[PDB]
Amino acid sequence: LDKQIKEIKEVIELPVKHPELFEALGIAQPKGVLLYGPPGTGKTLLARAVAHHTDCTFIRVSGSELVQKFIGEGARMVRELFVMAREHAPSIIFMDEIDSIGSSRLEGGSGGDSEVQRTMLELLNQLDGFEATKNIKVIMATNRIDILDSALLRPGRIDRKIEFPPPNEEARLDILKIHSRKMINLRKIAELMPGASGAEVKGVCTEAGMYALRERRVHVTQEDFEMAVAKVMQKD
Amino acid sequence: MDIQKQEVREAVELPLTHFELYKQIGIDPPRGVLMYGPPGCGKTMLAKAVAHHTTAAFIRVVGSEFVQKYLGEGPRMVRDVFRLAKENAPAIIFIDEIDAIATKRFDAQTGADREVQRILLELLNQMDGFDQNVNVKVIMATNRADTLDPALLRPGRLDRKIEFPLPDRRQKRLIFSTITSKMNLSEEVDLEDYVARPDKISGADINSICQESGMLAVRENRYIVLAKDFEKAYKTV
Amino acid sequence: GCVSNLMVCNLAYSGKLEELKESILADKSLATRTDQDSRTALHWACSAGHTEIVEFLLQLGVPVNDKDDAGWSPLHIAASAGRDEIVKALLGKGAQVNAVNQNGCTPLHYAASKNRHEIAVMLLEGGANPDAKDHYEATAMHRAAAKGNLKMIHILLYYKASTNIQDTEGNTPLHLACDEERVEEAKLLVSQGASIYIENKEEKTPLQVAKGGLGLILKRMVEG
Repeated sequence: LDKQIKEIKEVIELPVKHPELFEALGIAQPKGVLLYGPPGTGKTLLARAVAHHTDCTFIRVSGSELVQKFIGEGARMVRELFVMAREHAPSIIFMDEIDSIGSSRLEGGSGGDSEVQRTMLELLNQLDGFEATKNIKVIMATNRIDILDSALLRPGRIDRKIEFPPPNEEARLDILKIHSRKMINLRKIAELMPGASGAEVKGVCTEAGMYALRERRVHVTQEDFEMAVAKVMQKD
Repeated sequence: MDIQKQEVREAVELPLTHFELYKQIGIDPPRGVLMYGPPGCGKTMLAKAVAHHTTAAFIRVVGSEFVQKYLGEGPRMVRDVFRLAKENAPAIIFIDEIDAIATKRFDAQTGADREVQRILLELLNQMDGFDQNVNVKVIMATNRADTLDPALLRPGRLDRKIEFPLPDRRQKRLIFSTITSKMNLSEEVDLEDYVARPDKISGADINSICQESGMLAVRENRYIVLAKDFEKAYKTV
Repeated sequence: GCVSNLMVCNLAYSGKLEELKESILADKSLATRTDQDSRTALHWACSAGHTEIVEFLLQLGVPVNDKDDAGWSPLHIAASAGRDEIVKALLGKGAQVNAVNQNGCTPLHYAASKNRHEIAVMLLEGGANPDAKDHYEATAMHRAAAKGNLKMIHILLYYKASTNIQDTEGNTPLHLACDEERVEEAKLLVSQGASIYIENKEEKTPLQVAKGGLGLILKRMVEG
């Protein structure tokens, strides 16, 4: 995910460490970016990875079902979430539960999803309407025509467009370095296993810990990852 | 199976010694194993198998062990079992039937269940703070998962969802032989129609059904159980 | 101590040759006495699997069709127990090859399901019915195909046995063979004329029951 972090450092990391660029560059505040494509990997692990490098909290809206039955009867309830966002200024918002390929009926699904479309409309009307604190942004995630409906609801005023990048070479090396700083040669194994997702290397590590634990090796060798490649190629 | 006993094996009993492994391997294996299957009671044969294979303590608690008019003794009990788990031996906590303490409720007239589920949220934050350098292994199974709250089944808490609708024919032969090998057997006791029909009809806790057949052989009038108590124990329970 | 109330059943069970011959030669009535389980010395004698004792009881002329309260004939005892010579004696005396027990099963079900080659060949040689169905409408091919008895299914197909017996639910023996991922029984039964079109009450095809691409070679062996 090289394009997402390279294009996300100046969109999210701008009000975090270098706010002088707002005045020295004459640019505005990016209200958010919508991620469209196959929800394989990088929709939550990267939002919580960058949200973990920022040491910030994570607040969810949960506009899906079961909220009208579990939590009383249900309500709109975005201003209380904006007060919680006011208290916890560094609040990252991301839709993950409603991100499904099932919202394609366009008759009832366009309305049930159009309630969350209204939620982000009024969120962009409060954020675009006034700015009290920084680090208040929203990230969208949809797969069906509702992406084109989001483009129909974002008249090019305040929006960002980032396409889901394939697991490119650098897109795996940099995500393995960032995901490796939290914890053997990772370069050649980052070179010799192309796949379809971004966290597939992390899947190789999870599928390799049982062999580093089974063989009781002090360090994960290249043969362990070589077996884990076959394991993910048999499970996937 | 072959994945249930292997995943629960290496994810439960292998990390049950030399605690430094949890951080020597990096990503600690998830301790949350959610079993399913509402035909029978179940959730007992595997707890006994672990109770006999692994030589450690087992502090089992019915899901309503703290549902009272008071609010205390919750963090006292779970904190004492935690401190003895990381102090003496990592006892596996058996919390069955969480649906009684996981039922949705909005009204304030029943603030006792909402209060003890707010305590369940308190210990939920405790286990949120119990992911780094802690000896804890809590198995949590139930019979119905349609009414379970999304905060329990959230990733990072319960990462294993094993389904058990019916055991295969070989597991039927093993689950019948492991109980009929100790009890009185005979030639009329056969596993052919009892491997064919109980594979058609959905039924869990086969060992408990054979124990019910023991309650049908407790008369001591017939020294060896026969097909009458088996098929009768099938049609009744 | 004693596993049975009748002494002749503890003698027939414990294998006391001279004591069973002393008790029966001392009193002919003790041979055909009934117990709480409605069994005689022939049932336990064939249960233990002793040749000389069942040849003495059958020598005196004990009724071979003596059933218990359920209907367990002695041929179900020698066939289900796995004793060749005892089946040779019972068939030698004229036992019913198609006797009906409590669930209507036949000695071919228990003999074939236990992978007993000689007992199945000798029972089917005497005139057994391969298409005989129990009260559950299941034949010996459901059990033989459920436990993995490949050679038993093959020797059943030597005697021109049907392979499309519907069960009480409607599942064919191919559904029970493919249910347990038996590749050899699937290729054998389908390669010998198994009908995949016969469905059960659940409306499930043999291709959908088996997983792992086994339905692909099922339909491949059906078209080919």
